[PDB]
Amino acid sequence: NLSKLLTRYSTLNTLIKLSADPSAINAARENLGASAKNLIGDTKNSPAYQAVLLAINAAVGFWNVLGYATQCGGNANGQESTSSTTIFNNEPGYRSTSITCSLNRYKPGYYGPMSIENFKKLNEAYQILQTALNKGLPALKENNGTVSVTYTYTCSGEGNDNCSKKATGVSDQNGGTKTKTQTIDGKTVTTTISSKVVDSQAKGNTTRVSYTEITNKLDGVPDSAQALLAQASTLINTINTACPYFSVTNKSGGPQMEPTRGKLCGFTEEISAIQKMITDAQELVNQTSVINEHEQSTPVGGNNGKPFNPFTDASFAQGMLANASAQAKMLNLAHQVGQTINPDNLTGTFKNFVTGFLATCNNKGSPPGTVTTQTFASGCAYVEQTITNLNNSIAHFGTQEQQIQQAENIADTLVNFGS
Amino acid sequence: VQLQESGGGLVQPGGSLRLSCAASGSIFSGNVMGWYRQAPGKLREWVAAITPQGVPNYADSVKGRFTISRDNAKNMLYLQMSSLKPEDTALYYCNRLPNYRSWGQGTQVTVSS
Ligand SMILES: CC(=O)N[C@H]1[C@H](O[C@H]2[C@@H](O)[C@@H](CO)O[C@@H](O[C@H]3[C@H](O)[C@@H](O)[C@H](O)O[C@@H]3CO)[C@@H]2O)O[C@H](CO)[C@@H](O[C@@H]2O[C@@H](C)[C@@H](O)[C@@H](O)[C@@H]2O)[C@@H]1O[C@@H]1O[C@H](CO)[C@H](O)[C@H](O)[C@H]1O[C@@H]1O[C@@H](C)[C@@H](O)[C@@H](O)[C@@H]1O
Repeated sequence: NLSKLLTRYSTLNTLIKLSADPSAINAARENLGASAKNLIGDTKNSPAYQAVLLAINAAVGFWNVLGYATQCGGNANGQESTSSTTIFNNEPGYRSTSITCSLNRYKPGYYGPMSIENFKKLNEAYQILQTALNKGLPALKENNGTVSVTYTYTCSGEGNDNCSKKATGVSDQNGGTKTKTQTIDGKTVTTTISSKVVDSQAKGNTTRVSYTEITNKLDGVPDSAQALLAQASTLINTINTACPYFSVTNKSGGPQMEPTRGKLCGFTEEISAIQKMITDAQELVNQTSVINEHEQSTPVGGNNGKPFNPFTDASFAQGMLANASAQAKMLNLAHQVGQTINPDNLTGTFKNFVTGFLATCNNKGSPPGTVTTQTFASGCAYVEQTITNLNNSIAHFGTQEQQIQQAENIADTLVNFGS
Repeated sequence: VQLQESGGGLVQPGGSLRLSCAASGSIFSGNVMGWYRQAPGKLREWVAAITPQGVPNYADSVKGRFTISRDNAKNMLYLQMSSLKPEDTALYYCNRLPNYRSWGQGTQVTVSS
């Protein structure tokens, strides 16, 4: 019986009153429009935005911590090299803004050097992520933003084919160029590759040897969140699949890295966590289309100027419920990203990794995406600050969370009544 | 996965009250925590929140009168209420933000002359 229910469960009586009232429903749909704009149109005050940013920064941070310690080498087909040095610019190396892949004879692979093929894949994603982070990420609703990315590497050494026509696509190795396009998203990204040779004796060549320099210029690169998450995924999965050998230089006093030698996929907790965050932010960003597809801004009421009938006049309810559920799902995943990495709830070696390295910077606050000679062995990706801002944004989403729960309950009541 | 509010009672307008919430570690540790209330004939309303680092914020209806705080050593959450009004009469509840989907029993506060 129903009266006997609406004693003990008193707020349910209120919910039914609200569901029969077209002005309460319209009020709830208005709220939903406003909470959507906070989630997908804002940056600082959007828990969703902060959680995406956090997931990207953790991937970039992971590499800023460990990249300098990571063997790479060989030639272009993942083959061992007898004498190849391949240097990638704007990368967080030991006391340097480059990373050098100069490990010879050893075959590239698991618990060995990272091949240059994988390194190029890694590097490109890193250069993009750092360029976007530097410009600042757009709010979630924007996906026609693009960014322009430029990066260089060099090849020296007898027999080193990592900058050859075959590796590169470039007509002629001295002075030549090549332009290719592809489609990240349903977007056209234009890539311009150019190659220059600098002889050993050439004037102004400090390094006493001769080398090929490759410049890649990418235009129209998507900076949307779906697109940047796909980059961080590539970054973290390249590392985890190639699983290369690393060994760290340990500082006196300092914070202490264990293990000191090993393989990079051996940080299983750290990599699982980051993969999880990326996955959870990808699902979070997916809720954006659900929200857009179910706009809540047309007012509702009884047709033929006759009282509203929640049993027949409520076919909008399915849509309202999908929208509210999406907004709620976004907020829960945002929170969940935060909890995956937050050191308050971490333990043992993983906690040290995060508090002593990943949530740290040794640059000397320099803006996001900058690589200096002191970036190595620290995250330099604003991880502590991003955690704090996520929590702040969630604290300031108190009211909206309650309004979303209410709209969802109203719609869910109406979906029930129509059956 | 437990939330136990306490401290409520019947008071007079102008009065004050200190609400308490023992929360389990799961819920509490490293999470934003907050207070909610649910008044006669209305749905549950957000009231205050506080980050792990102790930064508090408030609904406009209680700003300047209620103070939220947290004790990280003991997973406790407090709400000091001042200058109570009849309009503050409600069941008060703590939870994390975003909400854990099972609520505690809540603690009744009645402000009345
Ligand atoms: C291995 C290499 O890089 N060879 C170069 C060669 O460099 C040597 C010369 O500059 C000589 C001086 O005459 O110096 C050598 O280093 C000296 C140094 O000067 C001394 O001071 C030091 O003490 O001792 C060392 C020697 O031990 C340099 O290694 O220069 C030529 C001319 O610039 C260059 O060839 C030109 O560029 C290439 C791409 C091609 O278009 C040629 O036609 C040009 O002549 C040599 O590069 C190789 O050229 C080969 C010629 O058959 C092949 O084409 C080969 O693929 C090239 O190697 C590639 O390109 C290089 C620039 C570099 O990136 C290599 O890593 C890469 O494998």
